[PDB]
Amino acid sequence: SHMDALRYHIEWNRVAEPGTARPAGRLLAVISPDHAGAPWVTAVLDALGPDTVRFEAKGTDRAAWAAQLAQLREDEGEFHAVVSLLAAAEALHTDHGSVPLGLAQTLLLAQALGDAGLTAPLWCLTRGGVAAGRGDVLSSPVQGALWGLGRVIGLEHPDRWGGLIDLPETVDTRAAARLTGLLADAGGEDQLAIRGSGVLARRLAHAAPAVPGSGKRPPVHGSVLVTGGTGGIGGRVARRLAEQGAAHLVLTSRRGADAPGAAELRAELEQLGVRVTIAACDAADREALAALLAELPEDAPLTAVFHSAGVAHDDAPVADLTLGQLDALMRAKLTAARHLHELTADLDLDAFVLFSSGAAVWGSGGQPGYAAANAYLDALAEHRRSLGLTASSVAWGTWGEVGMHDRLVRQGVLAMEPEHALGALDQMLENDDTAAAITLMDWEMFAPAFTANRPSALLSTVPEAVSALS
Ligand SMILES: NC(=O)C1=CN([C@@H]2O[C@H](COP(=O)(O)OP(=O)(O)OC[C@H]3O[C@@H](n4cnc5c(N)ncnc54)[C@H](OP(=O)(O)O)[C@@H]3O)[C@@H](O)[C@H]2O)C=CC1
Repeated sequence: SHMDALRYHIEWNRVAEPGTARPAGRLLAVISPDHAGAPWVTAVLDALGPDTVRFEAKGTDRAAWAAQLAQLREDEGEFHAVVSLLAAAEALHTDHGSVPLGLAQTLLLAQALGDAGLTAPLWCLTRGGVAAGRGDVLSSPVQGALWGLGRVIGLEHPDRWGGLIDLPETVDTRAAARLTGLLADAGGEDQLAIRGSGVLARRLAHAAPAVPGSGKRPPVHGSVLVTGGTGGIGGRVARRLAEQGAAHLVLTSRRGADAPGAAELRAELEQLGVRVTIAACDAADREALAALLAELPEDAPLTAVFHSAGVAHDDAPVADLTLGQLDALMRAKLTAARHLHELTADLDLDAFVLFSSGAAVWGSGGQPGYAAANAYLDALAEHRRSLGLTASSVAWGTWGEVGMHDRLVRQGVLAMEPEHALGALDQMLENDDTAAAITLMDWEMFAPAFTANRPSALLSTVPEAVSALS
């Protein structure tokens, strides 16, 4: 339908076995020195071999790394590639409590490589940051955030970007040869997962047309929490839920009952019959969330979460983004969603819906922070599935009418009518799909623009993008 035509999903398809020769020139491996002990880090360093130059990226100091890298580059001449193992640093940064250290260090590595004039393509490796292949388990949502950042590095610095590669749990010599072969020549691919069966690469496809009933979505009832529920998209979601008979809607935001439009929204929802609670509740404050959940009465237990809290403002190009700007974009996404997961994992929820963005699914220049933050959401929904919990992630394109533009519409990410976007969301929930993008695209505008500087294997599975590029 029209609503079906907004839904896309990510799939992973088999690509060519790589060649057998390792790279001719010298690799530079980047290690986070406090987080260099995971088995897959050892296995990758052993696969790169002992002639690989090693750089320990200590702390988060862009100017000190630029000077260290410039010396390496002077002494070695041109590297074949830079292979980052920084993703193994999952612990939170000591000064930026919503930023995984390896995410901070990956940003600063991309920055310092540019500053020093190292031009060799940067490859960011992860372990468990994607769910690729039937049955695969996304074990690290934190490393999954890195993929959101990496895709935006590829759009802002295409000439010095290699790609992303997720490693299996056991990096055997077949996996190792796949890795070193890809580093020699990746066949134009740049979003790759090495698995036992072969190498897979990431693809965007139209989602299957809706099948009513197929997901056995239970009737909306009980208490439903909508973070960011006082307005834009969260408010429209709340209205849909009230139309569909919710008993009690708990709407939160930092401003709560003081939010713009909040009183009008409460009155409109109440006219439908729904009990409304509005709370001023920072979604990343764990104690406030717990207090809100403790207030729910016996007769209206929590049945669903819709996580719409978030900001996109105060992002910046990769070359300029600060760790304090990245912490502020992460906080309502990573920190808040981690708390929502931890405090509801035992409640047997009917839905746990995380609102992501096209910035995280395909990438948007100028939005590295927002891409990382929303890629963490997508990765958490797949991780939660592996635990047997419900979860979904919905990556929006551009909304019309309400919510958070001119650049994006000009690049062919067109504004959706709210009712069509909401009806596409309902199709995803009735199917019980784990992940989708819901976006109106003009592919004839989007594909040539998005690929002007480097090809995108991601879009090869969208026939409208192939036709635009013909
Ligand atoms: N509009 C669009 O085209 C798209 C939207 N999205 C995503 O959908 C979600 C909703 O966006 P939209 O409605 O358009 O944006 P709005 O700015 O209209 O709504 C976002 C809301 O989140 C609340 N919020 C922000 N930070 C926090 C926080 N730390 N704790 C609790 N609430 C917070 C805001 O209220 P307060 O400031 O009072 O906290 C507001 O209620 C966002 O997560 C966004 O990333 C994704 C793609 C596209």
